[PDB]
Amino acid sequence: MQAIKCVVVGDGAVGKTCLLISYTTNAFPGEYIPTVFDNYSANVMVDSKPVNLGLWDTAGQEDYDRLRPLSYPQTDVFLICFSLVSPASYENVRAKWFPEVRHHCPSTPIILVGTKLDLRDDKDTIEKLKEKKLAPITYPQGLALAKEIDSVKYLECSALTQRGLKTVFDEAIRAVLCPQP
Amino acid sequence: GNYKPPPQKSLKELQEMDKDDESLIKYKKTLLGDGPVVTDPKAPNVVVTRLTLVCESAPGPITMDLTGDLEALKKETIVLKEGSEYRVKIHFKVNRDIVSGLKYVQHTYRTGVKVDKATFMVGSYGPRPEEYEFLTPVEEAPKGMLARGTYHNKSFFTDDDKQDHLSWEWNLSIKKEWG
Ligand SMILES: Nc1nc2c(ncn2[C@@H]2O[C@H](COP(=O)(O)OP(=O)(O)O)[C@@H](O)[C@H]2O)c(=O)[nH]1
Ligand SMILES: [Mg+2]
Repeated sequence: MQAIKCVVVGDGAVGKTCLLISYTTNAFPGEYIPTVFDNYSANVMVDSKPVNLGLWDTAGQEDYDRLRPLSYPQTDVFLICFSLVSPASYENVRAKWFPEVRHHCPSTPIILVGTKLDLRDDKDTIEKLKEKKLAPITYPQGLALAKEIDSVKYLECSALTQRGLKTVFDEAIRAVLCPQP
Repeated sequence: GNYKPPPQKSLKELQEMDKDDESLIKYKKTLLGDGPVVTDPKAPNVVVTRLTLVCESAPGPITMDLTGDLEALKKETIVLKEGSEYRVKIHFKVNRDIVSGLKYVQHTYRTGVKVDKATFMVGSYGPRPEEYEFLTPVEEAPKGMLARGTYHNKSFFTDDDKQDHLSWEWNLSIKKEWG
């Protein structure tokens, strides 16, 4: 019936692949993680609506700045990711990802996703960041970035525990089925 | 917000990087493909063959064959009904290298002077024999007796590397009805 293409972008190591593998296989990798997940389509139901969600992972490296955009054409919704325990990936959304996604696709909806939510409360993770004079991204900080890039929705999830993970893909779909002209 | 074109890289450099990474090899096969390096010698890298105006309410087709006589197009008039919804369909072929950020630019004139500028990003595409197609989101034509009239357009296809792939002229007339 309906076809929705979703592309996931963001810094390397933010959890793009694990997010897709965890969601599609229903299990977190935690062993061998390929640099990029292969393209798969999820047959989902969203209130009596038959949706075929095509998922696309991306190589975040600067070396592929020229190749990565080849997957952007015909994209219905983008998931721009940043790790909730990585302020650098958060600022990279401001300096790189949002400008890149908007340059190639000016009208396509964006969903800002905060990854690794399970680590925001992790004592060891928090202490390591504090050593470098850094702190995790709080909900208000993430929501503030979402407003700055005019995203359609701000969501936080964990591919490891799966908290809020399914919600991310349901919202990607609602961003297309219930837009704003 | 800012944005700047990434450094240039040949297809060779892209294929030779991380040559042992199994997932990146598949990634490249999905985006660039594998097998015979097919090219059409004696043809620029981009070649835009035709620009069509998808208008559901319009009687006959309103398209422009870009491989034909450009001088007749420069002198011809395409009629667009005021306030009607439409989408532009582009047909083009990427030949040898990757095209980064191919885009359409248009300079609109009326009474001999420039009154409007408009563009739309087509995207980045890899070289292949088969042509690509592209449709922009639905748009609505101008409405009102102030907007109704004949306009002279200067169009061109460029990219992130500022390479002119095509330039031509045509006329547009916005009227109360298709006639
Ligand atoms: N605690 C935790 N680690 C995660 C989560 N997601 C990915 N990771 C880890 O973060 C690193 C990067 O994961 P990956 O998905 O390959 O990153 P990508 O470069 O953005 O694709 C790996 O060590 C993962 O195990 C998560 O939700 N929670
Ligand atoms: Mg990855």
